[PDB]
Amino acid sequence: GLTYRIGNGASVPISNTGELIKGLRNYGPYEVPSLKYNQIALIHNNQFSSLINQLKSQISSKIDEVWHIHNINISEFIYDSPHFDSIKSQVDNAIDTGVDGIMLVLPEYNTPLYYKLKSYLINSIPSQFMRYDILSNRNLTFYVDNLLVQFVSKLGGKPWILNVDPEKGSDIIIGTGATRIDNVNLFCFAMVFKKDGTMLWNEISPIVTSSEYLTYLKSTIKKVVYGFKKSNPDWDVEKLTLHVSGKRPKMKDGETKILKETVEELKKQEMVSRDVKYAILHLNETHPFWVMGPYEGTKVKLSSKRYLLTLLQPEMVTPIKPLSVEIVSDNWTSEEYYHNVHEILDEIYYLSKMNWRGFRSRNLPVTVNYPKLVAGIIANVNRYGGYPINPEGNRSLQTNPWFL
Amino acid sequence: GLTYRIGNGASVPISNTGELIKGLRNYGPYEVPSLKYNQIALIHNNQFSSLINQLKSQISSKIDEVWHIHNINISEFIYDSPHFDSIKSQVDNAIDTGVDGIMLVLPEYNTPLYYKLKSYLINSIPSQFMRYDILSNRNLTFYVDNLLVQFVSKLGGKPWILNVDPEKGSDIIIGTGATRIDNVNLFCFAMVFKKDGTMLWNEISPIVTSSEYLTYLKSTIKKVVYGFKKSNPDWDVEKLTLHVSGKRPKMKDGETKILKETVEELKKQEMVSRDVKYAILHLNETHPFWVMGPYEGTKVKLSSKRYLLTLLQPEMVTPIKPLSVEIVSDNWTSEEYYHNVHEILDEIYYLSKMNWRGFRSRNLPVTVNYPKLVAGIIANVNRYGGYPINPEGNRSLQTNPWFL
DNA sequence: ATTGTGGCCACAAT
DNA sequence: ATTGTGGCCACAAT
DNA sequence: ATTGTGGCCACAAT
DNA sequence: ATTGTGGCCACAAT
Ligand SMILES: [Cl-]
Ligand SMILES: [Cl-]
Ligand SMILES: [K+]
Ligand SMILES: [K+]
Ligand SMILES: [K+]
Ligand SMILES: [K+]
Ligand SMILES: [K+]
Ligand SMILES: [K+]
Ligand SMILES: [Mg+2]
Ligand SMILES: [Mg+2]
Ligand SMILES: [Mg+2]
Ligand SMILES: [Mg+2]
Ligand SMILES: [Mg+2]
Ligand SMILES: [Mg+2]
Repeated sequence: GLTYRIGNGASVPISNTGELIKGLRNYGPYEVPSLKYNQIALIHNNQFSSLINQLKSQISSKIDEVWHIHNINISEFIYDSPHFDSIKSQVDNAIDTGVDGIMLVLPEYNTPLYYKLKSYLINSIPSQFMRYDILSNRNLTFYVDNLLVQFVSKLGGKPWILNVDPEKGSDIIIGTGATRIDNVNLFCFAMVFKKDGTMLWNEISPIVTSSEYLTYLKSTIKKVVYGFKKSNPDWDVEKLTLHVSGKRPKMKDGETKILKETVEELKKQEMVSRDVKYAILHLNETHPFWVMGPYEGTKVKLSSKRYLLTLLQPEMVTPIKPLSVEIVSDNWTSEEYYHNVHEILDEIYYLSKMNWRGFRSRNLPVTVNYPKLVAGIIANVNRYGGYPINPEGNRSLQTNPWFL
Repeated sequence: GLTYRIGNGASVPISNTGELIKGLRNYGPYEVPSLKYNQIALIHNNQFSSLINQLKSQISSKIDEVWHIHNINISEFIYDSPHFDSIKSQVDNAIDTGVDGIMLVLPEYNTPLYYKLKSYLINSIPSQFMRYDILSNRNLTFYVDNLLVQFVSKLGGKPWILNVDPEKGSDIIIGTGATRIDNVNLFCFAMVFKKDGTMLWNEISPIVTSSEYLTYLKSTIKKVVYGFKKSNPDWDVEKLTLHVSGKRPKMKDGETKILKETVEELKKQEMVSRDVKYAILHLNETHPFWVMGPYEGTKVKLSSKRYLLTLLQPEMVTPIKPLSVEIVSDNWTSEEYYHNVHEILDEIYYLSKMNWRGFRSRNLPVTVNYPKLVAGIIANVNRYGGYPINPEGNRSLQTNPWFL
């Protein structure tokens, strides 16, 4: 069935990390990132460490041979103390020398230091953190293998995409919703994807109170569609799907009404086709269950509007991590309705196979999973007082997966 | 997998009515009923009717050739008016001539007449009603075929039993619970089954108010176990299962406590083994759902105590009629627990294939289905003021399936 | 912060 | 007394 | 009351 | 305007 497309027109089966890695070695990734400096900084507090040298050697050989990113050099910067100012001084030194990305090794668990540095780096340059105490207790081959999937993605590469039928499913899918920081505060998100799983544009609102949810939900979605349309001016959106998720205020009927108005306003503004066909879906992870005795791709109808996708967890007991899918609004005709239901459910299943955090599928649609990654950063940068992250006006933050 | 055992040691596959009927013709039913008079009365208001003659001819040939009940004669009794007294006069005339059962043809839908006559007959002799206006608009072959399954069962025959492994599952299963007549009144039931699906003994309480539920639940169960033990004095019950069902008062923790006490008291009275292993299960029909794309026998674990059986309903859309199964109490050890879970769930699935109302399986466990049939009669005999039905003291009502 | 899952066991909840 | 949760830790993944 | 399921369509609910 | 329910009726089952 489903396969991943990598470089040189090649495709590999899903659910098979060994063949995916061998495929990258033979054919390269779907897109090799183009870089300005062809230079990466490795920033650490372990000068002359054997492990650092082994780590550097695996990184340099896999970037060249697996990712096909040629002529890269790694420069080292040593910080003298595990504190914000000392590390930041080396980050700034690396940026001053001219680098495309920073790999930053921290000595231990340190939530405030990590989120202060991470928010600074996300606002500056693609970056990848590492924990020396963890790295020193891992199979280094598996560690670096998965590390590079997400670092190459942060550099703007595309490791692999979904091989999907171009005539089925949505022109774009917008993952949208809000995530709660606490009982009162939240932020809205809206992330535009192609049906092949690649993210085109992402927007998040400022942190606001629950009372401001519906205003900022509409404005955040409008902003992401504007950004998508400016960066993809020749994209005609004739089939549009919203995936709504996140722990957010319980205003279901009011929320659906606002989301419908938003699509209608975007139609009037000619940001999507005047004849766009669209559906607004709620995607909810529900309680896991176990088949005690082929649910890969299975679709369950609970009512005309309510469905369940039996996603496998990533005693002949088969673990299922089901996904609730509710159609809360659509402009489909009765004659096309069930055809479209099948297509949107298949689409959600294909999107569940897209994950650039590592080689192994998360078995969770990227339209739900990537906002969760974003929420983890925004919440903790707020909690530990780092540098605010707002992608507006910042093309790198609007188009690259800095949340991986 | 599962098969039905019929006469002469033969067995036929489940889910295949054509082979079940051919099997009865070749080998007979599992048990042919022994009768006193070898005489059935056909009571109707259509003397010299061609249809009545066709009906009589099919009945007489199928009783002999399909059911292997030999030397039966059918006598006719004509009532002159479709009213209780006129029909009852012919019922009494038939009983006076000496008959094993009565087949009674009514002209049309008539709920008060039907339940007054039915309650009289259930208190007198095995009986089978028919509607002339329906019979005159049916394939007579299919009509009589299924008619005789339940009439032979009412005469004490055993059409077929489940072929189950004698070393797996319960020694007896007690279907118990209560059914509401209305918001205030209810009656309790308790029905003892073998694991092959055959009913050994059944008891129902008088109609009482909800305030008296737990008292009569305990007494009704005790009464059915006493009756079972007197009629099966050599039965050792070392493995016991309760299937609790019915719309009844929401007293879940109080009900479970009473059911546990009841088993313990029966242990102390040596009505079951002192070392009996038992479980008390709640069986609930839940909302149907449809697989849009092998659930025959599939078991789903929701928690250590909560399960779902995906029973098939009796667009490649597969209809499921799931059955919730909750273990509310058991004395199993941790080492035997999941082995026993599998056995009780398989058992419930096998019991879902037992139905003597007709040839086609109801796909609902007989421990739930037969109490529902009983509830329909008791409620309506109360509502339309027929003759109360209380099986206590009446061996025919305690041991035969008069509710089919 | 490469990421995960799963066993253990103290403890909370009832 | 029984059931469920959470926090460390071991270790798997190709 | 052999029993079922499924289509239709009026109507209730919102 | 849309969604779901219920009551007749056609008809299937081997
Ligand atoms: Cl349906
Ligand atoms: Cl489990
Ligand atoms: K370049
Ligand atoms: K440089
Ligand atoms: K759902
Ligand atoms: K006899
Ligand atoms: K006689
Ligand atoms: K259950
Ligand atoms: Mg608002
Ligand atoms: Mg369709
Ligand atoms: Mg990451
Ligand atoms: Mg009581
Ligand atoms: Mg076991
Ligand atoms: Mg009947």
